[PDB]
Amino acid sequence: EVETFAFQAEIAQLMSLIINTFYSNKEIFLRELISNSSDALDKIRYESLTDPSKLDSGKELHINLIPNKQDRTLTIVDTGIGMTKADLINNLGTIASGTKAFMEALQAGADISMIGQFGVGFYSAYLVAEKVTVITKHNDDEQYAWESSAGGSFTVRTDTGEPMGRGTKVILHLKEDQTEYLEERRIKEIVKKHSQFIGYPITLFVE
Ligand SMILES: COc1cc(Cl)c(-c2nc(SCC(=O)N(C)C)nc3[nH]cc(C#N)c23)cc1OC
Repeated sequence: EVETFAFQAEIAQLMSLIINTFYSNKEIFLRELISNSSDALDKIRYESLTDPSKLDSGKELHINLIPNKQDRTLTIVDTGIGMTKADLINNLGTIASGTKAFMEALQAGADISMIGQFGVGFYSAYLVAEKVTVITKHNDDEQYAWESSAGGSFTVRTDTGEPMGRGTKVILHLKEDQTEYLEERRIKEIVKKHSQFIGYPITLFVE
């Protein structure tokens, strides 16, 4: 039922740097996740141009932000292109993106806020999350769950959870000390500051 993979060496090093570097400006993780969702939405919008039945799995292109204070989770959901199983394993840990360029940049005076220039911004989720779960559904495949609490490994399984139409869900199990990012005022503040021109509706769920 569950396959366990080692991250490629430089991805493991990147995650360790993100988890262990003292760096207080953590709110930047949201912008990076929201940009990755916007890109995934662009991709399905593009393909649906030449093949309209690609949206049989849902026409609405949007991003939802779902805080849950009981579970201590912040969930970013899109109806983007999604990923196949092979896409998931290839893009989320078995390959290196500006992974090397980012880590060399940090030693030449870049700072962690610049991670998105390097195409590895997804890993800034580890500034605020002790565990990340990615649930994804591509038109070409079944629904899969990737998961990692860092420490060098991740898992992939077929997802038995709620069948989504198509897209990706990023579930952040936040660290004990990072529950500010479940607060409605805080989330609105961050989206307004960093993601205010994203070209899809961003809906902040209430509790
Ligand atoms: C490890 O780096 C990534 C991780 C993920 Cl999960 C995604 C991603 N891909 C996808 S669909 C595939 C895609 O867009 N590729 C570029 C492969 N949708 C997403 N929605 C939120 C995302 C985030 N973070 C997300 C995209 C990433 O890099 C661009």
